[PDB]
Amino acid sequence: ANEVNVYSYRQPYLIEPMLKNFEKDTGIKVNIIFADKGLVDRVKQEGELSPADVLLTVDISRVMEIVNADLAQKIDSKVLEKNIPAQFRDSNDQWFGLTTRARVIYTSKDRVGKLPAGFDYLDLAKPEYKGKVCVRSGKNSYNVSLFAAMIEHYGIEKTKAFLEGLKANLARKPQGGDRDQVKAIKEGICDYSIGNSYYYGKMLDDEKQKSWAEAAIINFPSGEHGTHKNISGVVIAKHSPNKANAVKLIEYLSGEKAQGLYAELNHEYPVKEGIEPSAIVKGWGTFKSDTIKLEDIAKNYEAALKLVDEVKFDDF
Ligand SMILES: [Fe+3]
Repeated sequence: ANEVNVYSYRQPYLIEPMLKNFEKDTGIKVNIIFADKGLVDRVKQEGELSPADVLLTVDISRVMEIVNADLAQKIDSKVLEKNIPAQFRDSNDQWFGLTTRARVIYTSKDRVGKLPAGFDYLDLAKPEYKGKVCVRSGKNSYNVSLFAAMIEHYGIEKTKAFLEGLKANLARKPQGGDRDQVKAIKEGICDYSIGNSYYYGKMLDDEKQKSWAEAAIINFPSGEHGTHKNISGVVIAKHSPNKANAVKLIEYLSGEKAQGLYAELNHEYPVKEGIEPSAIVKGWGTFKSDTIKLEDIAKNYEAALKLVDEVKFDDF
């Protein structure tokens, strides 16, 4: 066959455009399965008979789970070397970042306005925000990786206290995704949410959700450690049965065209130097990105997940 088998943690609407362009431009057929969980364990249990070629991630911690479990292989590509800056790929060539995203704080336009300079994630645990914060499941990987970064910066005790305070301030039982929290802001249920940056652009582009975005302000935390960054990523599976095609896919996704699609269609930040963000994303302005090393986020993921369970974050 002339195919590549993709296991995707990315949502269809945020990856199918790139994959369809890849199919058209290369002639390689994409077979894709989607999930929110269980794909790493699936590759592991499938073992040497796994058909997986490419694992698409939305989180550095998932990437490292795959790589640490010896489920990846090293890819030595001059195309990836050129297209992906070194800070967004494994020094040992087993994973590759394709975009970055910020986990931001959305606020009610009407009831909060823009956050002041210096506002940090930690501030969301302060008693003045009781009943005013919406967050999706604390066990969602975007949240766990944020909390993992917080462990690196503040330690486990202060991060646990933060999670207790954040939980205490929730306006409702964690439910829905990042966009749904912004709907809740629009409807007046909460005044603050945590969510990824690109969703704001997706909502603005959606006729049914632009009113949600219009009721909210995107804020990039500007405390000591700035705004949390994470990546969409990719690994080629250890036993990739269509490895040449897999390499062609990840090389394609790293290229000028696909990076432009990530920027323009997804409102993510491309990794490739020289590729501009969308007009919407540019309009948000710049911000201070956390300088934490991507691997040091992942290092703390399991501890962060344990904290989320300990504080029973999702139990209202
Ligand atoms: Fe996402």
